[PDB]
Amino acid sequence: IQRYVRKDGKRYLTDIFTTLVDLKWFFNLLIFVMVYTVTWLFFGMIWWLIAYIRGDMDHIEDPSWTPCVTNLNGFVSAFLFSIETETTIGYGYRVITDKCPEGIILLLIQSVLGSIVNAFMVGCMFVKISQPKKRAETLVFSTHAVISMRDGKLCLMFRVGDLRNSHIVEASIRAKLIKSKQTSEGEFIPLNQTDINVGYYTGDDRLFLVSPLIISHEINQQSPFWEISKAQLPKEELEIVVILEGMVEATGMTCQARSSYITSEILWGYRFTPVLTLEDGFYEVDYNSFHETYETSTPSLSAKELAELANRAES
Amino acid sequence: IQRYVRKDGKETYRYLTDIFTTLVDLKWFFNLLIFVMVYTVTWLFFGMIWWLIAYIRGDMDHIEDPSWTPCVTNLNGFVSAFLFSIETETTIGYGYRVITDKCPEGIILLLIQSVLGSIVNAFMVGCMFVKISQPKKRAETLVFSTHAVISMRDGKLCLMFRVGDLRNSHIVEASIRAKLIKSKQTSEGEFIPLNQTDINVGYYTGDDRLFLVSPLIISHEINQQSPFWEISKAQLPKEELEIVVILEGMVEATGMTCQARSSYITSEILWGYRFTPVLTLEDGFYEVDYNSFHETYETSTPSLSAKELAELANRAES
Amino acid sequence: IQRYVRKDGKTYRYLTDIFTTLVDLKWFFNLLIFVMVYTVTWLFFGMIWWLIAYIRGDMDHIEDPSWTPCVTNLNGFVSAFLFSIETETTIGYGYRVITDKCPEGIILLLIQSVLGSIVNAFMVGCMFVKISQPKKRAETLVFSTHAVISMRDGKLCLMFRVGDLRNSHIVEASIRAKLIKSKQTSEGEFIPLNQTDINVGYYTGDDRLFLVSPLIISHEINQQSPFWEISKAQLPKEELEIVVILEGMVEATGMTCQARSSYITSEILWGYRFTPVLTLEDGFYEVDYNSFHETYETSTPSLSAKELAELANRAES
Amino acid sequence: IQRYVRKDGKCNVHHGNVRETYRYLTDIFTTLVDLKWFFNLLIFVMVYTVTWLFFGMIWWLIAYIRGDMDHIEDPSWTPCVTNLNGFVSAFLFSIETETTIGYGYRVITDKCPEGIILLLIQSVLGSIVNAFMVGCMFVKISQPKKRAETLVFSTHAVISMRDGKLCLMFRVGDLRNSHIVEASIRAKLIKSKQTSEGEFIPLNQTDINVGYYTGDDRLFLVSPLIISHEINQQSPFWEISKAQLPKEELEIVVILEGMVEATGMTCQARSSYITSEILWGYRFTPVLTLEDGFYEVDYNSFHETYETSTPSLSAKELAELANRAES
Repeated sequence: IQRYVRKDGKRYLTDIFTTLVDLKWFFNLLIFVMVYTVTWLFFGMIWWLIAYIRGDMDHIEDPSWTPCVTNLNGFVSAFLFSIETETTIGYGYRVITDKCPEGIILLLIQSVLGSIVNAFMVGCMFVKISQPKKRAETLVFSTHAVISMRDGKLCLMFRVGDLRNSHIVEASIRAKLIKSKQTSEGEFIPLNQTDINVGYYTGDDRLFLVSPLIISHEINQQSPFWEISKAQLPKEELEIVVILEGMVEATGMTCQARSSYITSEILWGYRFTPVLTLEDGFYEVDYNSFHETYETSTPSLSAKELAELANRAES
Repeated sequence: IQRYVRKDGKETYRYLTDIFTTLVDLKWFFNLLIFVMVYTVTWLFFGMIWWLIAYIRGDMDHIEDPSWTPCVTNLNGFVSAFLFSIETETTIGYGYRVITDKCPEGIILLLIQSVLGSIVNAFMVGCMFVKISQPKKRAETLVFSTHAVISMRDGKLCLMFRVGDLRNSHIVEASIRAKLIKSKQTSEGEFIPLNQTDINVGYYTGDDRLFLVSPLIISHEINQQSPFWEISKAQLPKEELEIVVILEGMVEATGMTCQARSSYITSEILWGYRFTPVLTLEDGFYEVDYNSFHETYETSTPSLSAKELAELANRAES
Repeated sequence: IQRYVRKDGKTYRYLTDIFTTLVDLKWFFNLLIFVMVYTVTWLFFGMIWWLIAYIRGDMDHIEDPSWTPCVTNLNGFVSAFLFSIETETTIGYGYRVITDKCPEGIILLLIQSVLGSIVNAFMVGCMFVKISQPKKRAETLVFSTHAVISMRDGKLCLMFRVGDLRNSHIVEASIRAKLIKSKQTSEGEFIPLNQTDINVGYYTGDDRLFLVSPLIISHEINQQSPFWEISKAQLPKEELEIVVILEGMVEATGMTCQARSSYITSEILWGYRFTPVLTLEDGFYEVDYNSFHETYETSTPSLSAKELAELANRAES
Repeated sequence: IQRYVRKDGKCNVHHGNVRETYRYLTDIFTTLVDLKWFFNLLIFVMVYTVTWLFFGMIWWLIAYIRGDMDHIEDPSWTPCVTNLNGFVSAFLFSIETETTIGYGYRVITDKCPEGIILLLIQSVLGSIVNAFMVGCMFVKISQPKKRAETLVFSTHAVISMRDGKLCLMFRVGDLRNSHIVEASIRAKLIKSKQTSEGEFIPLNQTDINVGYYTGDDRLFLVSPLIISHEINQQSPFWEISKAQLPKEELEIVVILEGMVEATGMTCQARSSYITSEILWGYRFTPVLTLEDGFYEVDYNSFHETYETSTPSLSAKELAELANRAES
């Protein structure tokens, strides 16, 4: 029972299909279709216009007259030439002769624009397939947080972990508290955010998801819950926000997950039942008991009152 | 109410419209023009060398006679050379102009031209990819209050400047840092015209990582470590200091990182002013009034510097 | 003697050839799929071109000179497929060309060009993904096969060597270390595995490394570290594990790589010292990776760090 | 004048400079000139020509067995690739078809299935090679932490007095103004030490505080800037005096990371200092001159030029003397 590998922890068709599952499903394809179609229609209209202004269509079959674009004698033919030239095909049944400098300029700008559009399309596809981040990945939190006693200290804790295979075991955890505060100076701030440190000072936040954990926040004189007590917590319109971000093992990706706890989901005097039980030579994880919580004796006084009582006893 | 009780965090047409208008700036047209020019110079150079090979082989008078194979058939030198260059380099080749097997120089020239055109196309693809794939997007939806204020708070004197997003659910995770830029002179005679300093908006406690569910006030406390420790009211207009604020966060829709920036000059920093609440609470739901986002209102605060305020507090204690 | 100079901290063909062989195996079985996709697209679209030619009845006229087929010189299935590969891949020789007298032909040509561009972009993306090989693990950055506890400047410290082998695969790295063991809280709240972070220098920034050569990273056993209470006698008793994670921001070229390893109660040696991998001589140094792991014994108190500190304080009194 | 940067870059004037610098930086970052330029250029030309030559050889052979030559001049014949003289025309057809040009003066006939399958494989292989090259370019341009060229550190590090404290300071800045901003700096020294227990470390690394605690190590770089480290109780230099500095043979490194504002990418730079380059009792000359409505930065004074008068006392003994005077 050792949680390590000297360089690790302790289907090609499916991967290709998943890669092809990139976010660019259907709407982006329609966007490409309309942009290409409007570009081609615009340039075909311009080709028809330049042929018309030249009087080329008036001569039409005249052999003594050299046309701008050979065999271009109609709007449909002009659009066909636009699609052929812009998309770099040029069948040759329609081809521009040297006797039209305006035609040369138009061909130059059309080719440059076509290259621009192709590069833009390639970049869009590249960005669509290259997603810089993901979401969730079943990093489920606890549906309840608890406040309990620990080695002579009162702390708040909420379980974290993954119910799937341990494909993500490195993460960082952040926790914010959102509350309304009335300053002594009379200013009222409806949404006052504070950070309920989960170990930022010590670097402990860089936790290791080997197994579901009980993240603990210590209620010290700095902690926002320093004044809360048993009877006060139901009344308080409190809230918590927990954010967890980590990276996956057998591939390069970063995942994020979040949640909140309001005040109904925060239980006082409750303790998490262990998910891990150890036996000689083996271990078992009772994942179905992940959320399950059981009650235990705890003081009803606030951490501030606990410190005051301890100081009075010491005196 | 119940923010983020949903584990999610609570239109496409608007996003599509914004993307369409995202390239409406003239700078995109300027970039198109400059690459039009680079393509034009490449094509013109290759066209002039095509005309050069045609002239060296001669074959201009022979064009009236089939008794010759003019390298690239049907070539009126000056203009047809450039036209063939555009047809060949860009992979069109209409076939009205085609190179013949009888002139190896033309074959090698076509090979080098194709290679160079592929290189240039690769360069364009890379440039466009870099343009679209900027790691740090300069998002336009992040706004800072045009004024920063100095106010009284819980027995402390603090500086505040409001930050938020306009789309109201677009970027919720962001980290903020602020740097002060000022001239400084030391007792040893050193004069450093641009002396930077960091104002602790929470870096120590990890509080600098914001959750922007709503437009928010960022508060910095003026203590011993704060640069403003000496600043008094009447002194603030004179001091001619400056601030710069940087905010970076990940976009909610996709995990790309976007960044915003702003600054404050001593004229923009007010004394004894408080931000009017953007967000007000109502039964069932809250109402956010962005029109009051920038607005500030005045209130009574001490005119002394934080240092003198602490000194008088200590004197009163004694 | 300096090899840390302004830019470089101090054969492309061979690396290109090795990458060429590795990428050779890949396509040896991959291209296969790419041909599959291209040929399926081309066969389908040649089939539909033949279908439109049939419905229009071009083949019925066939050699009739007065007729104007949708696609000139289409005579059968193979010719239609050939025109499909010509148009889709943007070659278009032109001996078989589309005329203007069939709007359905124009519509299908638009669909063909757009789908060809889309599939080409998807090709480029797939090729990029395959060449990327986003494997985070690093072959080098071997950790010492033992962690050690030793005495330094009146303080006990736990240490474990780390470094690269080529001195080029990594120059910068950040280190983290977590000790995970069961705990029996005084309030009866048993924890099967309780993690803790051992300070390798997060507070002061020392946790960032410059791996010019094999380093020994030392965690000081102060009054706020897990090993503060343990002693030589306890260490065999206290079953515990240590995990070390080292991430190199750049492999001297720009790509981030990550490593990991562990240590166990029997793999931690008390009162031992690391053999110096580097010895200095006039004008040049010598490095011997053969001694990387080698460890030798040294004198040290058997007291706990806590007991040692208490004894020192009592002596000061 | 102020660096308002209200929603964009600094208060400076440039229109075409932006495009020129963008193009130049992208070109150098894609090229990695010295080794990779010619290197990969040749790699490419060759990868192509070998594919073209090989396909040309196979085209010639497929024409040879029955396709042409024997019936080259026969009107009744239908060559696999019309107008194909073996060697030169085979190579020309290969270069035309693989490149997607296809002039059409020489084209593939339908009634020759071998030619059709050959064309299919050739076109797929050409697409594959083009995509592979594009992917290589994409990965080479995308990889972060690209070596910076405009970013430079002062060729000397200096030690001087400041507000009664003794500080080490070394100037940092970017030559191309307003190219890189929001950089982060960290500095390490690499000195051998012997512990009281007899253990000798051939190479012991210590990180010197340049503002990591306060977060001050993140700097804006509006202009050439002086970075300073304070020699306090924790600082490694706390012991050394003026005379000891040349003897100690200590060494320093400086590593800086920043973002290229023109593209949002990240670039890195580094440098070193040695006991011969760490001057004592000197101060950098100003690099920025303030004027009415404008400021001027004469970069020629950036690197060097110094003057100062500072005590020869060690930092620790200087602090002890200050305490004795205070007592």
